[PDB]
This record gives sequence, C-alpha cells and structure tokens, in this order.
Amino acid sequence: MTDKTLQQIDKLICSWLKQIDNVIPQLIMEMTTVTNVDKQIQQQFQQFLATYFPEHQLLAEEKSNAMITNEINHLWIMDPIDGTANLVKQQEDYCIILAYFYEGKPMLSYVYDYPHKKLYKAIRGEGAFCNGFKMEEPPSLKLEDAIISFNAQVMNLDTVQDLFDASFSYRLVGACGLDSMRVAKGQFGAHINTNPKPWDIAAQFLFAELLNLKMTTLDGKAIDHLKGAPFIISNKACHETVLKILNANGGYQKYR
Amino acid sequence: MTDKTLQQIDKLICSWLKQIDNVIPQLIMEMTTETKRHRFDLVTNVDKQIQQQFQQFLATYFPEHQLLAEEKSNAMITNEINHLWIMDPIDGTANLVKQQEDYCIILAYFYEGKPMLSYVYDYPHKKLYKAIRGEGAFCNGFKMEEPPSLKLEDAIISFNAQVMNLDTVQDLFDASFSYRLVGACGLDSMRVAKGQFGAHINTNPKPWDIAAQFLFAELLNLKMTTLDGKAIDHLKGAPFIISNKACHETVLKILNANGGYQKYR
Ligand SMILES: NC(=O)c1ccc[n+]([C@@H]2O[C@H](COP(=O)([O-])OP(=O)(O)OC[C@H]3O[C@@H](n4cnc5c(N)ncnc54)[C@H](OP(=O)(O)O)[C@@H]3O)[C@@H](O)[C@H]2O)c1
Ligand SMILES: NC(=O)c1ccc[n+]([C@@H]2O[C@H](COP(=O)([O-])OP(=O)(O)OC[C@H]3O[C@@H](n4cnc5c(N)ncnc54)[C@H](OP(=O)(O)O)[C@@H]3O)[C@@H](O)[C@H]2O)c1
Ligand SMILES: [Ca+2]
Ligand SMILES: [Ca+2]
Ligand SMILES: [Ca+2]
Ligand SMILES: [Ca+2]
Ligand SMILES: [Cl-]
Repeated sequence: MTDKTLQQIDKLICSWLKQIDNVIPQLIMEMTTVTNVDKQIQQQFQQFLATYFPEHQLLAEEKSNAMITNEINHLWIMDPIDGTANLVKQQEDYCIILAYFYEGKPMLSYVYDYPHKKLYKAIRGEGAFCNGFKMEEPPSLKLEDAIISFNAQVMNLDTVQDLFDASFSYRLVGACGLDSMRVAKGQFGAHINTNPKPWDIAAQFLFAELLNLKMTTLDGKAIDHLKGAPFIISNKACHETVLKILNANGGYQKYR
Repeated sequence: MTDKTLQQIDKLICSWLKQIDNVIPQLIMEMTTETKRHRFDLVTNVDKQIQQQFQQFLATYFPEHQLLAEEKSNAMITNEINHLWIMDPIDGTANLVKQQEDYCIILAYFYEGKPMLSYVYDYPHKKLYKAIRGEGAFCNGFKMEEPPSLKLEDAIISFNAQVMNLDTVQDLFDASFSYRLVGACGLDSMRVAKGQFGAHINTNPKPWDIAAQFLFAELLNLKMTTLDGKAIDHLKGAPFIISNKACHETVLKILNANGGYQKYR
C-alpha cells in the first residue's frame, strides 16, 4: 500500500466521522427519550463502505462475523460504540473504534472520543495523531510510578490487591478504547482487559507499534486480531512487572 | 442575603476563575518539563499561590470574608465566621501530575453557616459547574435538574477501593450496575449531580474536598451525608457519600454491614 492511497482513505474516514457528528445528537436524544446508537452508527459505516470501498469487508460487534477469515484482504474491524454502558448511564466516556487491515497488516486506526471531540488516529508510515497533533512515544513509566486501569470485578481479589500495591494508583474510564489511549498518551502505565473481542482492541495494534507500546496477550505473545485474547496494552517500562503480577500465585482468574 | 447580592458576588467569582488561565496552564506545561521528583512539589506551590491570590481577592472585594484552605493555617476558623469561603485550588493532584486531566477547582461560600454559592471548575474541559441559592445549579450556564431516580442495581458507583476491605468492595461491586473512578472528589461528585453515577464515596475527605457539594446536593435533591447518615460538619469533613436519593440507603447499608467498610487490622 502507498502513502497516497492511505491518505485518500484517511480523508474519507475523517469525513465520515464528521458526518457522524451531524447524526449522533438525534440518536442520543432517541435513546434517552445495546442501543439504536450502536446499531445505527454501524449500519452507516456499512453503507459508507458499500459506497466508497465496495471490496472492503467489516468485522463488527452488531453483526454476525462467521464469514470473516484471514483470507479477507481488505478488512475493517469496528466497535461502533465502545463503552455502551457509559453511553447509556453517563452519555460520556465512550468512543468509536475503527481499524483497517490490508492483507492482515494494520494500516489505519481510529479511536474517536466523540463526547470530548478528540480523534485519535494512526496511519502506517505517517504516525499517530490526536486531532491532527502528532503523538510521540510516552515517557518510561515504571509500575510504581504509574496509574493502572483494569476491571477489578473479573479477577480474584488477591491479585487485584497485588496490582493496587505495586502501582501508583488505580483508575477506570470504562471503555477499552479510551483506557487504551490513556496508555498511549502516557497518562496510564497499562490497561488490561482479560477477555476482549476483536473490536475492543483492533485500533490499538497500530498505535502500539507506532508509539513503542507493548501490546500482548497476558502470556506475552502477539494477539490474533481476528480473535482477540486476554490482553494488555502497556508502557514499555511496566509491561513485564504487570504480567508477572497477573500470572503469579496461580493467576488472575476468579477462584469461585 | 438577596438575589441581587449573590449575582454580584457570582459575577466577580466567574471573572476571577477565568483569570486563572494565567496560572494553571503554566503548571500543566511543567508536568512535562520538570523532573518526576519535583512535580508534586510544584503543584503544592501553585496550590498555595492560587490560594493566596484568592485571599487577596477577598481582602480587596469582600473585606470581612475569610478563607478555609489547605495551604494556610485554619485554627481560628470557627462557626462564628459569618462570611466564609472554603477552597480547594487543585482537587485531584495525582490526576494533574500523572495525567494532566481529571482535576478541578473547588470553591464554596457560606453565609452564617449556610451554603450560598458553590463552584466546581473542571478546568481541562472548561466546564464550570456552579450553584446559586435561589437560582439553581448550572453547567456553563445550562441549568441542571434533579437527576432521574437510580436504584443501586441500575447505577454506576465510584469510590476508592484501596482504602476499604475487599469483602465490602466486592459487595459494592455485586450490588451496583458497574464501577468507575475519575479520581477527583469534585468530579466524581459532579457525576452524581449529573445522574451519571448513583453515588460517590470518600471515606476521609478534608473540608475543601466536599465544600461545594452541599449546595449542589440541596438544589438537585441529592443525599449528602456521613457514612452513618448524619449531616457533615462543613468545617471539619467526615467520611462521606454523595448519592442519588434512590440508592443512598442501600449503599450505606452495604458499607456498614458485617462490621463496616474499614480495612482489617
Ligand atoms: N474481562 C474483563 O477485563 C472485562 C472488562 C469489561 C467487562 N467485562 C464483563 O462485562 C460484563 C458487564 O460489563 P462490565 O462493567 O464488567 O464492562 P463494561 O463496563 O460494560 O465495559 C467495559 C469495557 O469492556 C468491554 N466489554 C463489554 N463486555 C465485555 C466482556 N464480556 N469481556 C470483556 N470486555 C467487555 C466494553 O465494550 P462495549 O462497551 O462495546 O461492550 C468496554 O470497552 C461483566 O459481567 C464482566 O464480566 C469483563
Ligand atoms: N476514600 C478515601 O479515603 C480516599 C480517597 C482518595 C484518596 N485516598 C488515599 O489518599 C492517597 C491519594 O490518592 P491518589 O494517589 O489516588 O490521588 P489523589 O489526587 O491524592 O486523591 C484522590 C481524591 O481524594 C483526595 N485525597 C487526597 N488524599 C486523600 C486522603 N488521604 N483521603 C481522602 N481523599 C484524599 C484528592 O484531593 P487532593 O487532590 O486535593 O489531594 C482527590 O479529590 C492514597 O493513599 C489513597 O489511597 C483515600
Ligand atoms: Ca460496543
Ligand atoms: Ca467494546
Ligand atoms: Ca481535594
Ligand atoms: Ca488540593
Ligand atoms: Cl469528570
């Protein structure tokens, strides 16, 4: 793929996301008085592909994905609303996740923090950006100096306590895409999700590559972008320590 | 106090908070340029400066008005003080230092002990939550209303899990819809005020962490009490909850069951 083609696609995605701005307030007003919001955003993206990129296929949360394989050369993975609980309960702290893979290789990635008007995007060969401003590799963060984010309700409490004690503090935004972007920005040392779907993490691959983040399974391997696996996205300086804590003493799972 | 006087004071405070753009952005810049070792010290220094400047603001506009804040001695501040401001110039210090986000300014005026004006300035998002007795509560001039009823099972809750025993934390997890944490008392409180969270707990706040919230709770029909359901002394602070009216009792029940929420030993 060329830089010229990537920019053309990028230009069309940024325009689509701007059109989304024109539709979403109405969908939100209807929801208020899974949602229609998730399903409509997804359907509109499907129409966008049908119109602009007829060869491209979609793996997304609100459709069946049985026909999506590693043979598909032009693939988008979408979470149309990541943070559905935050959308419904708070109307805040949710995002749109989009990622394009070409012959299996991450080429374009998007995390749109709509409520706060911040577009994180990554373009292979160009870099990562927040609202157009180039992002750089975050400063090194040792676990003891870093805030971490994970779901404490899906782990055994002894392991949750070990994570509390070894880190600087604990926070949770509650949307995978956003908690990940805080790692990307150097605000959090690490974000963990012990059982993500492909759409929860699809954009993050390219961000992790371009910003020198560690993004691995909880066993330290590369993740299958078609399947998802227990995962971490981490600053390079606290990745090993976090994995070590999670896997010590018989591991992080609930004994329950 | 008249609506005319409150507005005059309100207008002054809003203007002063706007002028805070001359201080805060510089501290934020320095969270990048100064070494890790000095960062909390820089924040506490700028906390002290913002506080002193508010002190001077009072001396010049409101000569009898006094100030209760962290960076000054408050030994002489009593229930005898007729005109009292309580201030947290930067609430959410750890978020400022580590994230340069999710921090706020807390300011509250009490007249003869009664909450009259309150401010939570979400500075990174430029969102001024303010409350005025007789007028109501506002976010950037959009008028806030009492939130919908939220039973605990349907609500997101926010608290510091590291300061409670884990059995009680588990009971809070199981009984609520979900768990979130912003990490600044003022902001986690405003999410309760907006109906985004069912409840926020802080088991050991200072007066300045919670001073604004009294008036917001009154005007928006929120329950704001000690963890044993009493009125909180605004001069002293206590273990506290701010909650939607429909999940207040259930949360307190969970916290106080089984010997309470404290850590063991
Ligand atoms: N394994 C984990 O680390 C984890 C993380 C979150 C949630 N959950 C599970 O989700 C159920 C209810 O929601 P919650 O409050 O825990 O999460 P949530 O707060 O509703 O969502 C938190 C984040 O995790 C995603 N998510 C939703 N369901 C998930 C699942 N089953 N496994 C992993 N991630 C998921 C969300 O994606 P969408 O908003 O697009 O759904 C969002 O990005 C729970 O019973 C819990 O087991 C597990
Ligand atoms: N529920 C609680 O008792 C509670 C709540 C928060 C923090 N803490 C403890 O205090 C320390 C600071 O927390 P952090 O590193 O997450 O971030 P933080 O920015 O220091 O504290 C988070 C929030 O609680 C306030 N705070 C600071 N020290 C506190 C204390 N001892 N008790 C209650 N509230 C406090 C903060 O106000 P300022 O930014 O003005 O300090 C902010 O509103 C840790 O040891 C933490 O576990 C306890
Ligand atoms: Ca979703
Ligand atoms: Ca998701
Ligand atoms: Ca505070
Ligand atoms: Ca403070
Ligand atoms: Cl907030």
